[PDB]
Amino acid sequence: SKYSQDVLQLLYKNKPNYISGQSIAESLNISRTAVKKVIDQLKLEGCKIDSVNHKGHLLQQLPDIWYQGIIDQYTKSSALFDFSEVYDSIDSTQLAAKKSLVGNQSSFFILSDEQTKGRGRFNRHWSSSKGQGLWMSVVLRPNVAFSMISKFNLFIALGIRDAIQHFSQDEVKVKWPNDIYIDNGKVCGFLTEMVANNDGIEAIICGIGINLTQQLENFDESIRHRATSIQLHDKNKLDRYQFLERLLQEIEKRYNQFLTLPFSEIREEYIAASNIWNRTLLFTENDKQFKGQAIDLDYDGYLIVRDEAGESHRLISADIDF
Amino acid sequence: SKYSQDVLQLLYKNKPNYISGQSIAESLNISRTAVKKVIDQLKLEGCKIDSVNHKGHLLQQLPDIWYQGIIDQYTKSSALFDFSEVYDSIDSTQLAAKKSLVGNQSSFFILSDEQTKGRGRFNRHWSSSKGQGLWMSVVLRPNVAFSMISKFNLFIALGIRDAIQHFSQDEVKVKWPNDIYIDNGKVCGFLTEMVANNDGIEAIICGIGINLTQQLENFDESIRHRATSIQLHDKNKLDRYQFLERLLQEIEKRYNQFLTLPFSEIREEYIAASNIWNRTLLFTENDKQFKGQAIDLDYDGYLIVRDEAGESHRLISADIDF
Ligand SMILES: CC1(C)O[C@@H]2[C@H](O1)[C@@H](Cn1cc(CCCCC[C@@H]3SC[C@@H]4NC(=O)N[C@@H]43)nn1)O[C@H]2n1cnc2c(N)ncnc21
Ligand SMILES: CC1(C)O[C@@H]2[C@H](O1)[C@@H](Cn1cc(CCCCC[C@@H]3SC[C@@H]4NC(=O)N[C@@H]43)nn1)O[C@H]2n1cnc2c(N)ncnc21
Repeated sequence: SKYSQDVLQLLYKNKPNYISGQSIAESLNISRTAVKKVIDQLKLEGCKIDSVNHKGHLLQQLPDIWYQGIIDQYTKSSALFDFSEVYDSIDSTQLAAKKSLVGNQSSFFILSDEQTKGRGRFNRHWSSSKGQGLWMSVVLRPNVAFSMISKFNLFIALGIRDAIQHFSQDEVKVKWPNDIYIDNGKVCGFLTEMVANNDGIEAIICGIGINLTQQLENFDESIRHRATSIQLHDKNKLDRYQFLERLLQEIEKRYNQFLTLPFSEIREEYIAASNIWNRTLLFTENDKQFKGQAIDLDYDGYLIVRDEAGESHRLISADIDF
Repeated sequence: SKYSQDVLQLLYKNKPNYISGQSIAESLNISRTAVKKVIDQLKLEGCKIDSVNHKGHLLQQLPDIWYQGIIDQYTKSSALFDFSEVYDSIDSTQLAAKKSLVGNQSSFFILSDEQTKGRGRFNRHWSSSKGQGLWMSVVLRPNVAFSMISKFNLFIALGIRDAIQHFSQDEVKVKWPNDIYIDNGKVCGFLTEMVANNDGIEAIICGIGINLTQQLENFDESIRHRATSIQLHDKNKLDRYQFLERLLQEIEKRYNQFLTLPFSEIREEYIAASNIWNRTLLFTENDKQFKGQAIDLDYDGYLIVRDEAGESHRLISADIDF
């Protein structure tokens, strides 16, 4: 109902204590019996709320659905982010962010449980299953020249990798410049875009898709052999909210480093986290394709590639298959 | 009415011949007497339409108002532009374009007779009086790296300058990298922004404001001594549509050169059109300000400045006062 979110928010705010129907009823100035029905509704949706006579209700576990009410709590207590928008289903969080950023200087993120028209790089299809991953776009407002986009994209990589890492028992790796892998599985794709002019960046929009809970069974058959979810490498249930909390924390951390450090400072780390070394890489550039090795990431984020013909290239970007 | 535009369009399409009320009435399948009223309306709005018994109506001269109906004709017959949007008044054509470009690959422009929140560079106020200038934003779709924005901005300068030139008896000059002057008067401001990522440009949005018909009397008093309209340097009435036609033609011309030439090819021309030479220039950069001379524009669009302290700078952009 009109108050589902408000109740949820109250439940979350009051953890680890119980609050009474009465008490919520007074908060929202609605009837006790309306609260009982809104709670029955949340339980039905898959909220695990323990209800005890006299004591009240304790939110124990949220389902794999994003609730604005709860996310409102993450923006309230955050320094970086002014607000968020949360959807059950949308064409793409990236389109939404590009639209919402116009005309303001807010920093915000957009979450949606599903995307019907999720796109990655080169307008390639990104699979966004209802309930199974974090499909998000982050808009930030770094006061910097437009050529700093590349640098943004390297720092953020490590933010995302650290967040996924905390939750997988297996080894998590960055595939420069835009993917996160767990062994052979792509567990995350991200894409950093900007609105900018000669004088600087108007906004960074970083779209980030991370598979949380798919079983291989759930991945379209063409991608199954190279995809993975965070769940498939975690012994415990993966809690999307718990993960979202770590992710925002690392995004913020790397954003501050982005703002205050040159790339050289994280280069080694980025290196030791990358999974593109000692192996043949396939490169696409328009029509052409060629094989190559990654020799090094220079102090400026460019990949140094020695191609199959023996020639060296220094690239700011590429699409690499393995 | 519902059909104002349709009638206007028909009037325009049929020039230099007359068409009858009857004939329009059949085109739109509406009544003759409705046509007579829609025509009376257009006349009232300031359309100069000659009406002769038996013969019909001839559109002779449009007022200083943009009509979608007529602009629809400019996009129909154009190779570059998929559509346009036309408004009487809007916050900013630039905000509108940034919003309309999301989710498609259309090329289009937006015209509005007035802007209530017109912005230039650094979010500085741009004065957009109803009826007095061309306030436009152009969205194009060049398939190129994001660093090519600067180059875009130089080519387009010359497009705009050539279009204004054709109409002023006086000498029209580019003030690198974003202004067009007639002697001491800023006659146009433009601003080239982009949506882009590491892989390239998603869209160029070029906002372009050109003063057409202000008398000095009409300019807010702070800018009066350094502003000007195209009218104030044209012996003939300045026809906004006639000008819009030249402007689109030159935008297209320079866009094709942008796509196919390096900067070196237009450099000399850009040079001989620039008005920043042999004079002291004031530069702002964040907090700092300093004086300097423009020595040269290198083959890559960067300004070579020797500052007042004798030091050389190579800049991709700057804000210069005189
Ligand atoms: C043949 C292969 C290897 O299989 C596909 C495809 O090639 C490749 C195409 N591509 C371009 C990019 C760049 C990163 C995109 C970020 C998406 C986020 S979601 C929130 C935000 N909203 C939005 O619209 N976009 C962002 N990544 N992938 O990915 C694989 N692929 C597609 N879906 C998935 C998936 N769910 N999991 C793993 N791999 C996938
Ligand atoms: C003190 C001084 C010198 O007086 C002001 C101010 O400093 C300076 C501030 N600025 C930043 C930029 C960059 C170019 C802007 C392009 C506008 C187009 S309109 C269609 C599109 N929609 C949109 O929102 N923007 C674009 N130019 N000027 O301009 C002067 N100024 C303001 N208005 C005018 C004017 N009408 N005519 C001449 N000078 C003006």
